[PDB]
Amino acid sequence: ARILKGKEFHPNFDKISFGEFLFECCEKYADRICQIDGDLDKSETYSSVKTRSTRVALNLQKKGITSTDVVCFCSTNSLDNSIPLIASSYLGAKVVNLDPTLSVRNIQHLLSLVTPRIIFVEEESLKLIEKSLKGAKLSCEIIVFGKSTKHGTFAEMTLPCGDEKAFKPSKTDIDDTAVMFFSSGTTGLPKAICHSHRSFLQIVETSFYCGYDCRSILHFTTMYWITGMAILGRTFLDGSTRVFARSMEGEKTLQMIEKYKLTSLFVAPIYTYQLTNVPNPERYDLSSFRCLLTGGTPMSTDQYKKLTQLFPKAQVLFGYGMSEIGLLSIFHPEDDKHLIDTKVGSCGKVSPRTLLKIVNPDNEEIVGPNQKGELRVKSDAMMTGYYRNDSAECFDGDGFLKTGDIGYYDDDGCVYVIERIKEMF
Ligand SMILES: [Cl-]
Repeated sequence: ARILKGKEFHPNFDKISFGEFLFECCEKYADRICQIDGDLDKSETYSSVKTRSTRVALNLQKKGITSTDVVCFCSTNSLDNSIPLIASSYLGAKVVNLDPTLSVRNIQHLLSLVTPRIIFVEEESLKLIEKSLKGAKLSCEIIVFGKSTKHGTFAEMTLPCGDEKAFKPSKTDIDDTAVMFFSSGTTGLPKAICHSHRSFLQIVETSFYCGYDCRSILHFTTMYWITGMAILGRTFLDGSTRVFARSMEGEKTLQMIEKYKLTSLFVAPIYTYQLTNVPNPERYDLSSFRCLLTGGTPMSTDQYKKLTQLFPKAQVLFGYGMSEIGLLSIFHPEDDKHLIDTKVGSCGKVSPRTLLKIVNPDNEEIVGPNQKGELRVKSDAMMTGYYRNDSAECFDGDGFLKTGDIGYYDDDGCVYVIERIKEMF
């Protein structure tokens, strides 16, 4: 019986705000490509992103936004959707994303949790947001990504004014909340998961030391999901390029890998079947591709194998994580290269600077390998708590996060998740 412990690293982003992080990354990697819209074939540099976000921030400041405010976003991925998020982060404000595919009743509840001062919304989700605010009986400024007479527009927020040259992100308390997500326990309604500047930056930094290639990474998930936000943070960290597309299609994804020379892609297992059913894949030059990132539901060994055949120069990395703490287990590309072709279907090994234990609930004691129990985890990437609710029971007597998952580990420390505990809040 032991506690699995990931490899050490020296944190470099543990003394600053998330806004200062993003700002510094922009300066460092100014001439590199920050983001590419795979659908429209448009791109933008870190330099340009810095300019537009600085202008949005200065305007947000004039509207009275400070670090205590929550700024909300409801939009699919575009070249604009992250700009006001970055801008809001410069001011130390709390940022949170809503899923445009959620019902009015679900959005209403989410808004009631975080009661935002401003919400940026895509044109397609404007009625949804208007209806939800009306239902929740909440007042909130709406700013549209597009045209509006009734509400303000994103284009207005990018209007240059003020001392752009002198602007610096606000000094703030790095243990204050920087980013929020929403819980999904097996019972009870969602709650607002709070990450501090420190905790979120450790989600990002821990993912970097997992060692996987992100130089040019494609994804489809919106910023509602931890993966969306974590990928953005991770690409900023070393001046890599984030690529997005609205919908996953097999053919178009292979075309994008060829067209942009992608090194990586994140997507849930079930969509990978669209890749493996593309006929005559050899007609695409996929030689740039190094890493298919996946997880969240189980992947069959045959599909796993088919994927390695489709991408012969790549590794397939199936990981495990959650909104409350980021990435928890995954195989290191080089250090675990041998096991990546052997030990399917595990979730990999524990991530750097992370502790993972399996606990027998009755008796409440940690167990050895090949003994199933409740997965519990602990690291500096852990959420600080809920925004207005009580996360006390999410953590055990030793301060470990209860994942709500049942699993076990190997003699070689490979992790296996098998099921969720029923009716856990
Ligand atoms: Cl809450």
